[PDB]
Amino acid sequence: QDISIGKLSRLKIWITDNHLSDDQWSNTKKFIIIKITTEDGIEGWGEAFSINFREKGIAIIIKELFREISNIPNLSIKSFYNKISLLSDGHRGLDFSSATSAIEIALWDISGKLKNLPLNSLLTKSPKPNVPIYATCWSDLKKDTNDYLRQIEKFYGKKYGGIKIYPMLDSLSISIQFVEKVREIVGDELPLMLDLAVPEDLDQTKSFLKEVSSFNPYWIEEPVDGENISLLTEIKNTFNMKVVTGEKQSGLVHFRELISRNAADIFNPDISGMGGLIDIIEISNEASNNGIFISPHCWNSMSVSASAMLHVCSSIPNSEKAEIFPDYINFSKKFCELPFDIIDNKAHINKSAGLGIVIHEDILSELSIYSLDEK
Amino acid sequence: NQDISIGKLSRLKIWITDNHLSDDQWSNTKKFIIIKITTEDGIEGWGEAFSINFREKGIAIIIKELFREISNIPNLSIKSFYNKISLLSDGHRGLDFSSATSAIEIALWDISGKLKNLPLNSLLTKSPKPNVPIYATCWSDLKKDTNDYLRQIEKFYGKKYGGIKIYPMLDSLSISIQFVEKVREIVGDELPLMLDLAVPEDLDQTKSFLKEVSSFNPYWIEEPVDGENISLLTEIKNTFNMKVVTGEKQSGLVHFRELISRNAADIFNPDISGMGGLIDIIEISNEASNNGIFISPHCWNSMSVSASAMLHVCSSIPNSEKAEIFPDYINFSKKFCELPFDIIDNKAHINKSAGLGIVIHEDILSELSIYSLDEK
Ligand SMILES: [Mg+2]
Ligand SMILES: [Mg+2]
Ligand SMILES: [Mg+2]
Repeated sequence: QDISIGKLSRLKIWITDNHLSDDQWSNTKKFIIIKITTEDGIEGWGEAFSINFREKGIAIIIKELFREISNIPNLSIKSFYNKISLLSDGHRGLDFSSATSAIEIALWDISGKLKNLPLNSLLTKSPKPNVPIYATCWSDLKKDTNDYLRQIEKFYGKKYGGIKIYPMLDSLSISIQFVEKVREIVGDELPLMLDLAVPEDLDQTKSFLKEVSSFNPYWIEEPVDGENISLLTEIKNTFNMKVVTGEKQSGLVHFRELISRNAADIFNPDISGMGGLIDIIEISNEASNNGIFISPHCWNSMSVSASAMLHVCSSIPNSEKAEIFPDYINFSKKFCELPFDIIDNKAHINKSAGLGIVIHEDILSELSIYSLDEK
Repeated sequence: NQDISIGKLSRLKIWITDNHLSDDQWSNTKKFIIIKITTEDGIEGWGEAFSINFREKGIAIIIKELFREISNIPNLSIKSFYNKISLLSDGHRGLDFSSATSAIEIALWDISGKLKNLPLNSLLTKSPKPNVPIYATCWSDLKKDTNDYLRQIEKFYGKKYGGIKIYPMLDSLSISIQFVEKVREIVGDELPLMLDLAVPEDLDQTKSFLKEVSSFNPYWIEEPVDGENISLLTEIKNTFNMKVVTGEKQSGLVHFRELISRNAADIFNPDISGMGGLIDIIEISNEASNNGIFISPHCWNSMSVSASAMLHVCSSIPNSEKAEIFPDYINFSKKFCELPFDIIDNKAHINKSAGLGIVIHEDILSELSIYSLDEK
């Protein structure tokens, strides 16, 4: 992190268009992927957590930050981090944190290349070679319950380390019947994660959690808004179930308040959304000292973001299962020779330098709706 | 009144002002982000986003994208706008986005005021206060000694504002205290003197300062700790017998509801152009009121569109505290805006024009701008 990178010379940004999967399950979100090249010709890849209607705004922020840091002759990951601290002056938000994550991730990739080390080897002496994963089952398109059940059975056959579903439906009985039907497929052994996605009615959430405990969910994600610290503590303390929060927030101070208030058991900040890897690792360590696990959120491409997450999870003692969107794999494969492979419940990651990213830029450009290249 | 039908939107203009020297060369003005939306029926509304260094163009691009999405909604209103924002954001917030939606919502309020031929405060409550108590913030980004601040504080004193806010955390505890002491000597014992600690890195310095400063009777203590560290805010509020202010760097209803739940502050100061919009500022003002908490909107923005929205909001709530002005931004803002209020001693007097009462000379605003966007 104190590795001298030198001066930055070039920035390219792609924003991919939405793409319908071959099986028609879902459309990909627009991804924001960046490549930074140093004066010495070293390339690093980054990815920003993309947010609907804000992708171009995030990309513009990245370009403005790049301009500001690009003539710093002794840039390092740490000095970038410190410059951002100064510039930001305590004004925080997800869009800004996504922009800084993309740049910082690229600097980590470059630093790996400079040391001839995979990112996980930069982070710890003895990283884990295989990373437990789980699969998220979600679509942007309207589905009926049987549509989901069919997709879930497909996931079950792949032998992922777990499956995450979104069970908050039109009514309590329908929601719990969905959970029961999923259990009919996966059995009682498989980690089954439940993403409640911040239900608007707290009483509906309380009834659901009262009714679902018999199905032994592996975790309960976002039962209330992440800034509702008091209700997270209450929920966590009322039900015996592991509470996950963090995907929609960023910055150390928020997560330190979650720790102080015993508000969650697992944090899931987005790998490309927290602000960068320095803060992901720092909160991972603090969490580990307080019995909290880290399961980075990764609603991003299965290329750059996914590699960053796998490296981080392989480097920390308190990782939980890492998030995969199987329906995003084939699209990511179009332009990226992926630096990992999935065998049953684990991803085996690159031992090559940095993030191990090999992207066919011509294809990435073909798939993009917006771009930037800037010396 | 949030149901007032606005219709389809036809045009967006955005200006981002360059930095300029403020009045009497006291500071550089920050870059401002001011927007004008024109509806299909030809009604013009003005908004302003809370601008953030290196993010100004990013914020403008977000406003532009939001505008495109909402411009074809035939039966658009403040309410349907608010609901649409809630749907598309899906709990992803942050200051930049909240600044973008503030600017658009504020413009829709201006439009709504114009459609009813009523000033905004009259849309907000039946019987608004015509006058709004204010206080002046003394802050500069230019290099000065304590002496330069003192002469500026004499100037402000002369102006008979409702209060003066200073930033007293200097090189050391005793230099910080000396500064507060000298200020109190200039302004006398009666004047509200507010202290903005600006989130000191070292909690021990903060505690030592607050222990020594209490004898100077500060009116309030602003941001003694990070606004997201609710645990520490409560600890500070519980330790000292001084009013605690927080909120300027946060947005969204949920965080402020948590602060209320936790009795974590005495006054909230979300920025008028940063909270997300007026609906949310008013909603939190009402909840705060029920809990004995006052609202003093933060306004580090132009003294044109943002200041007018702030004054209209403050005039319409029963639990307003003194409203923030940057005196050095007043004549700068006067370059392009015939301001819709007059500061008379300790109170800003709102005019009776429809909506926010904005009269802006766009060619002057353009001349002062580093960036601009014009969208159909
Ligand atoms: Mg989730
Ligand atoms: Mg604990
Ligand atoms: Mg302040």
